[PDB]
Amino acid sequence: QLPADTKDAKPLLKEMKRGKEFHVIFDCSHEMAAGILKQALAMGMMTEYYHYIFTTLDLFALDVEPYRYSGVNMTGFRILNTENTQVSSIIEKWSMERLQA
Amino acid sequence: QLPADTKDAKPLLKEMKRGKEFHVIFDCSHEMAAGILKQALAMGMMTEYYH
Repeated sequence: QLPADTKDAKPLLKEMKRGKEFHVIFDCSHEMAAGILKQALAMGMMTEYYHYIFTTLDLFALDVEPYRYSGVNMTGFRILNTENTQVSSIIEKWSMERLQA
Repeated sequence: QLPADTKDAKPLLKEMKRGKEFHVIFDCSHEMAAGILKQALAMGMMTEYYH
């Protein structure tokens, strides 16, 4: 279980690494995925060995860049149908009004 | 040999990782050491393996 605070992530990952858990499933609002991935990097774990999975259905949202050359696999799940033209159009339109926040 | 700019580092480190060169000596004014180490990190080239 992830402890209460996000930045307490350290021991848990540390135990996982010591125990040599070479697969992981997550389940949490991607907002938690950000914290857990930053730890998973700074703890020197993003190596093509480990191979995460996410059930949080918004994996696409995360900034995949600073991890992408490392070589881990982050199979996820997305439903918002980016494939269709009109869907993407409406995404963009809503985006042009989304950024007022 | 490191190329002209530092951020150019990526191909070289790619070769080091591919051939599995598990040790290194560097040499640079540390200002180069910083960028080369950052690349060393984001390349998945910074673990308890290497030294």
